Amino acid sequence: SLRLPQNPNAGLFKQGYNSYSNADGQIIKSIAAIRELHQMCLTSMGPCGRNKIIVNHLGKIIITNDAATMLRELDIVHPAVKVLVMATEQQKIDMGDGTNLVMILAGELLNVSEKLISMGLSAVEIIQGYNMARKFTLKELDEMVVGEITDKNDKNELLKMIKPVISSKKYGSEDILSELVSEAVSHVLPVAQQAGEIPYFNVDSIRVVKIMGGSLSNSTVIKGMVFNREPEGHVKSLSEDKKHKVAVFTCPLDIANTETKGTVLLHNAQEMLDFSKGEEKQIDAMMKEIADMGVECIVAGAGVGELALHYLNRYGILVLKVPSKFELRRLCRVCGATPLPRLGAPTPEELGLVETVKTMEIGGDRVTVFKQEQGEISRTSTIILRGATQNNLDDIERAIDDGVAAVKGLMKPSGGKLLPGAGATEIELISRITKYGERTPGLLQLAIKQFAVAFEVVPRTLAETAGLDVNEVLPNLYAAHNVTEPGAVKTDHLYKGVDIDGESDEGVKDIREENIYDMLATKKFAINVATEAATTVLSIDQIIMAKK
Amino acid sequence: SLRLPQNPNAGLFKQGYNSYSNADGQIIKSIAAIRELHQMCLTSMGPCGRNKIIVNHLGKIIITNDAATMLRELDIVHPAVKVLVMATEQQKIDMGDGTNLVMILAGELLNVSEKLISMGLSAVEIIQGYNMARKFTLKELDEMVVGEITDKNDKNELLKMIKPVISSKKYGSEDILSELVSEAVSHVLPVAQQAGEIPYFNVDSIRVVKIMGGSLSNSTVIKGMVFNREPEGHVKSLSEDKKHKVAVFTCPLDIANTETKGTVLLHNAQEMLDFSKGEEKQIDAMMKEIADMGVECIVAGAGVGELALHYLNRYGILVLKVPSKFELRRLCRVCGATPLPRLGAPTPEELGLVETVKTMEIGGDRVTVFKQEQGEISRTSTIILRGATQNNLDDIERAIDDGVAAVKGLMKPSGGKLLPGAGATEIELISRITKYGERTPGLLQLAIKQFAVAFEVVPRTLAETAGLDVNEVLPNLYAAHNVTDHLYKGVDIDGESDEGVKDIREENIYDMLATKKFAINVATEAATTVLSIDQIIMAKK
Amino acid sequence: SLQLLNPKAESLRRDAALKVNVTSAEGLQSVLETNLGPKGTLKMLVDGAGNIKLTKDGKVLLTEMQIQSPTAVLIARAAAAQDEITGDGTTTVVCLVGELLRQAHRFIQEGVHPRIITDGFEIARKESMKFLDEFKISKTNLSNDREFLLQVARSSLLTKVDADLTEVLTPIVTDAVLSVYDAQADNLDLHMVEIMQMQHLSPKDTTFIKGLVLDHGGRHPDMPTRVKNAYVLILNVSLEYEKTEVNSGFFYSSADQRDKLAASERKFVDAKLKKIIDLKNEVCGMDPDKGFVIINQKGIDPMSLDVFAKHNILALRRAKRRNMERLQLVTGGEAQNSVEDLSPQILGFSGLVYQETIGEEKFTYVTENTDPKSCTILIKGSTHYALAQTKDAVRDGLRAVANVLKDKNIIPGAGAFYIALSRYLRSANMNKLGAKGKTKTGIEAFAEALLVIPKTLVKNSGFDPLDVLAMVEDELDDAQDSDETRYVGVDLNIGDSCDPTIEGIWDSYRVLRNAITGATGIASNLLLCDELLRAGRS
Ligand SMILES: Nc1ncnc2c1ncn2[C@@H]1O[C@H](COP(=O)(O)OP(=O)(O)O)[C@@H](O)[C@H]1O
Ligand SMILES: Nc1ncnc2c1ncn2[C@@H]1O[C@H](COP(=O)(O)OP(=O)(O)O)[C@@H](O)[C@H]1O
Ligand SMILES: Nc1ncnc2c1ncn2[C@@H]1O[C@H](COP(=O)(O)OP(=O)(O)O)[C@@H](O)[C@H]1O
Ligand SMILES: [Mg+2]
Ligand SMILES: [Mg+2]
Ligand SMILES: [Mg+2]
Repeated sequence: SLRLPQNPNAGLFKQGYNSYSNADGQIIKSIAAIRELHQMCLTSMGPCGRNKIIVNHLGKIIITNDAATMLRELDIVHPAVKVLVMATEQQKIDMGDGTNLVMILAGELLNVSEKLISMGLSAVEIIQGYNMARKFTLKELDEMVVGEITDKNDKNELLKMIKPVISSKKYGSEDILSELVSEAVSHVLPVAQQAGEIPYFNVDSIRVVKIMGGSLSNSTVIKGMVFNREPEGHVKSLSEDKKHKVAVFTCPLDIANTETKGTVLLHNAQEMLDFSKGEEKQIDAMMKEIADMGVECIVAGAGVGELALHYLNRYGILVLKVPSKFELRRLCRVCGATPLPRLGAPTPEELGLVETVKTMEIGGDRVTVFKQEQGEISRTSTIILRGATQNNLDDIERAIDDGVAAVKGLMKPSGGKLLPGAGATEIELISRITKYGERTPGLLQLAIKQFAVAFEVVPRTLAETAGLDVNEVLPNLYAAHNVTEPGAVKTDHLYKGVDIDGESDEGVKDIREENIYDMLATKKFAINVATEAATTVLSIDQIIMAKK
Repeated sequence: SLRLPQNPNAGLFKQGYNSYSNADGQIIKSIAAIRELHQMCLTSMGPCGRNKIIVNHLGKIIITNDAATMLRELDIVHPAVKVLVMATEQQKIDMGDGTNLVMILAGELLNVSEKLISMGLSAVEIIQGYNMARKFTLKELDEMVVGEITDKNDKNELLKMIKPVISSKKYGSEDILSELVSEAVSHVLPVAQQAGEIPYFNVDSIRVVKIMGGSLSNSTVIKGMVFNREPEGHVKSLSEDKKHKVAVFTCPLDIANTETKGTVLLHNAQEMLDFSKGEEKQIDAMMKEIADMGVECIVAGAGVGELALHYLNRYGILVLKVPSKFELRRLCRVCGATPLPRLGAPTPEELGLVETVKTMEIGGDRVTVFKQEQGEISRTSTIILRGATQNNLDDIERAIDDGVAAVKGLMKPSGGKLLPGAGATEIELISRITKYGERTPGLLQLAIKQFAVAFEVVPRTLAETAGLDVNEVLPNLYAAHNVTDHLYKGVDIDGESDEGVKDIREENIYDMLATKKFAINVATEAATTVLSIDQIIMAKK
Repeated sequence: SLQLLNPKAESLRRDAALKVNVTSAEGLQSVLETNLGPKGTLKMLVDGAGNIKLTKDGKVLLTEMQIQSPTAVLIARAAAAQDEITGDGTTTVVCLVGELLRQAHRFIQEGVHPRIITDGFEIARKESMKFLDEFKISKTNLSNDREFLLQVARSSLLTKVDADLTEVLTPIVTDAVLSVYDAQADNLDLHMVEIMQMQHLSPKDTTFIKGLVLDHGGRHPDMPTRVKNAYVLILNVSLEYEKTEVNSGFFYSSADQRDKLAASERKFVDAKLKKIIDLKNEVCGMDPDKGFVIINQKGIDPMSLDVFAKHNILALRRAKRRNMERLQLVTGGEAQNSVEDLSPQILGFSGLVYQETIGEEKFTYVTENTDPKSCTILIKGSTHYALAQTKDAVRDGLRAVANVLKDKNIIPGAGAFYIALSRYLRSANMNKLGAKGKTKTGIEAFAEALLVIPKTLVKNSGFDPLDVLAMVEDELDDAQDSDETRYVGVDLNIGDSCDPTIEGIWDSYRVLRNAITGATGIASNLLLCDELLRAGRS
């Protein structure tokens, strides 16, 4: 009576092991645990979304509104939350787009599931309700698609793709951020129209260089790569033009050393007198063949000895240090060169072409300019990013990567397949699934009708973060979808969407004029990952933890 | 596999409770635990027994060979020992003799049961084996008594009763200690031609007053009582007054006051002058009637005021405090008076007679001597012990208390008779129990044969404490009973014990019949309880 | 969801608390099952103070040992209430509760809901009460035969001590009632017999006394110890004043009033003593062999002891409260408070009054009465636990012989009643069901759970309970077709059956009726409790 039996036969497992089952409201506590981190990403959704500050154990601060980036530094405890954390990371890797949608959609499916479980629906019937409704959802997305990108590169068409993607990440000015990204994409495209070749694109081609100081309006696009380096012998503006011939050596420049027990052997004083002048003639003979080929610049991958740097300054040859690997690998893609390990005379067919190499002060340090020109086009262009704070420079770099990942979506599928933006995609699916829930007899219609209710979070979040009442604005939007379709074709009511601030009362007319659209390839995997993320949580009847 | 399940019953009851049950322990295990205290009593048995020093938490040291006294001052955590401890306490309270026999006999009955349980004999049939063997033992003790005596009066008749008891305790003194008890019993018994109807006798008739210093041979017997007090007011008159009337007053001597708290209320100064002489003449009126009756001694248990002591000093009347009430009734039995709580005046029928009173120092401290010669005393006496150490005289007082306890056990029933000692009776009981098992076939024969084996510890303890071999003298003792003269064979303690046979009638060493009957019944029941407890339940601390 | 309310709150829900009720009851039963029967084990209770208590009854064991498990507390309070009214059945109820849970727990693992299990208990228990009326045998107590009371009283003592002490105590507990009876009024009280605790002789040497015995001895030596004819005067007033209600004091002007004010308090004492002395000589003066005895509930002035010593009057002080009612029934007198009204009619009578000195205390014995309406039992022992072990055996034997006079119907013992309920509860046909397949599950669990009593008796004897009960079912099958009514018992000697009526074993009506009803409620509430919660402010 004084002390409990304290769960007899609990010694079967260690004291750190705990058992949590769907019974005793733990499945409700798991859903309630999602709402703790769900509201964190709700205020970050949309162009008006609010960025968040997360301080790790090392002191590094990353300010971003991206749900996939924020969940990386956070330490997660509840097991089912890690299902939602790792679900948003896959969306950022695969499509590089729609990361905040997976976080919000998978969290709302569990919120509407709390009412489904309370009514007595078993975990098996709830899973079957979302799987049957998702298959109908993916089929309706292909029916509601409007327009296409058609040609790969265009000045105007790239403003209907990258611009609406970067509008949510560091909104700021529209045309300023869109022109910087759209310029670097046109350089890495092989073009070659009418040739019938298979298009190709690399997401790691475009590199963002973070340089503090200045302003965003002072940023520009550089066709070549930009590094922070100090030339050893001399700096040269290379105003003599006629371009240049450049060679890249992944191996360092120095006398070849034996990998085992390199040692100087001198038997008599006769060999010692010629040992000092012998090493000078070796580098002279090797570097003379390079200078005879007209090579004004040499890219090195490791430390170069001083004896080798002497003869390079004699013929006026620049010296570049390219540490590690990936930094040197993208240099040859600019000039179209093939590295070779030997120090001998390079092949003229493997030599690159760079017209000018400049060194100027940007952020207070000397940077080398690899920028290319109109002719002899180059690939893997870099974008100089100027900013006052380094925290803004980090997320804009990820904001540009979101626009670069959107270019990848123009390659694998048949086209761009633009979808109505401003939340009009998830709203139209509500009326279609509602009709689909009635067409299915049985008890499975409860999970299907509530599956469309979870799509109401997109219009409510965009309206709440915009400073508008969700009770006045949201029902007024259904008035366009409540009139269904008339006796005549050509219905433009599908372009209605949610507006930020301004005059409210729905607004922005038809979004076709606003030019903001969504990607179909992004919405395909965004719904599949978010559904499986909530399905995994609902499919687990018992959760076991260790040590805590 | 690192941690045990802890059992489900761990949550039941509490962690402080400990359990010892069948197959869980005990079962000749706990019997091996009492062997440590059993060996303690084996070395203290007999006249050659060894005394044991015990220091209580208070610091008082009690040196004695009595098992009932030793086990009383020892704090023992083992519960089943208390069954044997409380068994020895009954022997001291009722009979007062045989405490060492109860602890030794009951301890061996559990030792001989070690072989019985090892053979698969259940404890249910073991209890029935000792019960039927105990009934046959008590029935055979009557035919072995050659010491039936109808006297219980003459002093020489007590040499076969009191003296054998004193032979065991403080064996260094025989005729000195026996004369002190035998003379004290002769004083407390009334002188008459024939005294029947079992005259009353109690252990309060003989007392022991221990005085430090002096040899034990210098001790004597005093018919009165010896208390340590300070006389006041005058020196005694010796025999000049011859027999003097002694008045014992329960209430103190002073002007009678109410139980409630009073105070003096004086309205005028006329009563103040008479207040000084008022209290003087008020108490003097009650003290004057006492001197007219010839009362030379007044005993008031409570404190006597100085106003009452003033008058009694000039008339030559003795005053003695006697603070303790228990010793107050003892002085009344010396003179034969009636304690009077009232003051009044002494009546002739209620006053006693004391021959003489003197104040002397036996050991250097002044004590008052109540010794009365030629006078009539009823159930009162004392024994003054003289010794160099206090601890040695402690067991001597217990030896005297055990000597007078035999008189109480002899006088109260029809009689205690006598039994042959020095291992004579214990060997005869072996042949009786052994032959009794063969008369009735059954499974109880195993418990009957082992019941007679436990009787071998008493006769060999006398040989073991004498520095003798139990594999020679003891086996040769059974051959001496082969066949009156075969019932008198016993154990010999001496350098002449090599023959192993000494006649008991020479030294006249006898034991009481009623003592052995009461000792076996308690020892058998004590060993029966240990075997009848299947499960033990302990507690925290 | 409980920790959200309080951080320190703990609970076990559904089967988590269900395993506790089955385990805690089985663990408590496993300790007390070894005490069932005459061959049962003997427990030794040893506390921190060193007290030793030997008893086979579950009432003393559960009282001295505090139970930490909350589940076993319900069983302890149920066994305690069983000992209050019936004075017996502590071990029986404990063995039934733990068995009803284990038998029902086997069906719960099969998917049976505890609600329908509790239905099978109430339906089968009501059928057992109807069978209890037909199985019991009415007896005639107007003859007051000894042989019938000796066998019933012996059956209760065989479960306490061995057969040697049982045969001694059997006539004592049979004589425990005797002259206490009423034909019309039906009122029977066992609190009139007195339990004396003293160490004298041996525990097997105790005897029964036909009159009251008191623990107070003679305060004065001259008071005669033996009185042939004594008139008991009941005095509830205290002769010695302890205090005065109104605060007062004595103020004397002169020293001559000191002895006078002291004599002022002597008048009130002598005023109460004046009418007492006149009552003794009122009957007859100068009459030998006729004494006078006073038994007072309050204290008596030691100063007044000499007043009664001259008249040879025995006085007793500090009597118990329950002793006053017993003086009217034994001595035949009447309780009196003050001395203002006295008479020879209100004085009692005793044929023998004597006192014995045991140790340092003296006990008063009163016996030899004409028509005594009450008696006493002297319990003697050789040790401390001997007084507690014999007392628990007598008190449990008192309630056994009382139910015979309270209810003339006697039910045979030796597990004959539990075995008879087994075959009766197997098939209830269409009589009482209430549901299809729901009720029959609880009835089967209750029927097989009643067989634990005869099986536990055999386990304590060291035999096979399955082989003993096998021959019991074979005898009951041939007895139904032979047109002969037979009661088959369980013999623990040779491991065979027997007849409780021939062997002399019977059970009380109130013990078995309250055991089935009491154990059913405890086991039902534990099956209906799916959560064990602990909360509060420390
Ligand atoms: N100015 C705007 N007006 C209306 N809707 C907008 C506007 N800017 C963005 N949106 C909508 O807000 C949504 C935000 O998408 P988001 O979850 O931030 O994508 P990601 O997580 O890949 O950055 C977009 O789908 C877009 O349709
Ligand atoms: N001088 C002696 N010679 C031989 N035997 C003796 C002598 N003195 C004592 N004994 C024996 O030693 C035994 C001691 O027993 P004891 O412990 O006194 O018995 P109890 O416990 O009844 O007092 C006695 O039975 C006695 O026969
Ligand atoms: N000698 C015996 N033989 C067979 N059964 C007995 C015997 N004595 C008692 N019983 C059975 O044991 C049951 C319990 O008896 P008892 O031990 O006196 O009560 P409790 O178990 O409450 O202490 C009774 O119902 C009775 O049938
Ligand atoms: Mg976006
Ligand atoms: Mg002795
Ligand atoms: Mg009983």
